[PDB]
Amino acid sequence: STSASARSMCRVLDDLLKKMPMLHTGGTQTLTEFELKWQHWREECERHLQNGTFSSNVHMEAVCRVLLGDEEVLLEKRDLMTTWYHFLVSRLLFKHPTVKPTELHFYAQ
Amino acid sequence: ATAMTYAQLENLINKWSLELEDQEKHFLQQATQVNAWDRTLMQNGERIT
Amino acid sequence: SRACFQVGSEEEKRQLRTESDGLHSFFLEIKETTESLRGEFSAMKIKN
Amino acid sequence: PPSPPLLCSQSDKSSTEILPHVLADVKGPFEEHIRGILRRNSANPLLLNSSSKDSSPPPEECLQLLSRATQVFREEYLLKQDLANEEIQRRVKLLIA
Amino acid sequence: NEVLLSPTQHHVALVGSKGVMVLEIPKRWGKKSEFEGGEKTVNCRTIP
Amino acid sequence: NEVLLSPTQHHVALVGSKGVMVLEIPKRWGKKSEFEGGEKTVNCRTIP
Repeated sequence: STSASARSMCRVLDDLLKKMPMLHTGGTQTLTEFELKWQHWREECERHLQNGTFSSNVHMEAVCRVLLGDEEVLLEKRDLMTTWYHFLVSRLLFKHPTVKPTELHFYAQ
Repeated sequence: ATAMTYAQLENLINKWSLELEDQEKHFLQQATQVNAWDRTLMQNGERIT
Repeated sequence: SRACFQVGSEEEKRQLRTESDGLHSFFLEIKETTESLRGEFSAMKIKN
Repeated sequence: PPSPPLLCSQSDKSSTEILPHVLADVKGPFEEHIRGILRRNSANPLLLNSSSKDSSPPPEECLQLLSRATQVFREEYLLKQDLANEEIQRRVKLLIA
Repeated sequence: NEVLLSPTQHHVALVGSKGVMVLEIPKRWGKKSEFEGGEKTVNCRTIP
Repeated sequence: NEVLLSPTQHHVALVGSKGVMVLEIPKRWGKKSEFEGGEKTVNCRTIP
């Protein structure tokens, strides 16, 4: 409402958030189906980023790049990223649908 | 003239298949980029008109 | 290798889109200003 | 497999971006034309060394296998890649203009 | 294969054994028989 | 003849023509990702 050419971008973001699975896909259903839905959402995000509609708006472009897995903005603004605990939990929320204990310790170190 | 066997033939066939698959993937990516650029150019032309 | 991966860069497309949006906004505000001006001209003619 | 109006969420689009569409409403890249060009009934098997041969490979048999493989490749992939390159080059000068 | 013109004189359709390509061509009137009396920046893109 | 694994992932059955051989798989624990606290040689129970 404040801008004049961001309604389509907001609708695309809302559609992506709707396509993003929640708890009703895994946990009490199927871990394989949850991982498949997560991979589908990730590849849809990569396709939407590589199509070219994210060229303008450096804010939404950086948001979509962080949502993929690149943490360049996080490494640049680590002063606002609190601490490495929150950095690790953000990495887990980003590129870790299923966590393994040994893999968890490896990513922690 | 050299060591005549099936290993070199199999390696050559595998590398040729891999090169062909990579070329097909590159052609598909180039076609997708060309179609996206065509869509953007059509939208820009409509806006300019 | 002769077939290019893409024609131009994203910076050119962003510049074209920004110029188009600016031209659209300018033309809209100019149309509104001209409508207000023609209303004022009609009022001035009525007063005359 | 062959790609009619199917659910594709990898390279095909539905409107302005990549979307898992079930009906062909907006053409994605050139997947339909690529499939129509690749419409064949053969295959390109990749050979692997894992059998117990009896003796040395015959040179005549090796040359025959190599010629057959090269002919199959040139007949099933070369012309298709050339057509794809031509279709890609079709929208370059027009794009610049 | 062949070409066709819309009855409203605005669209040109190239028909071939694969589909149609429609192109928007405005009317030609005024000046040197140009579009809308002298215009070369109209939409000239084909649609499948 | 052939080997198979239980869907719960704890039993492995060697199936042939003169009976089945069911072997137990110990659960992993400790620091190392191996079984029985990172033990190399582990004696796994078997039943016919």
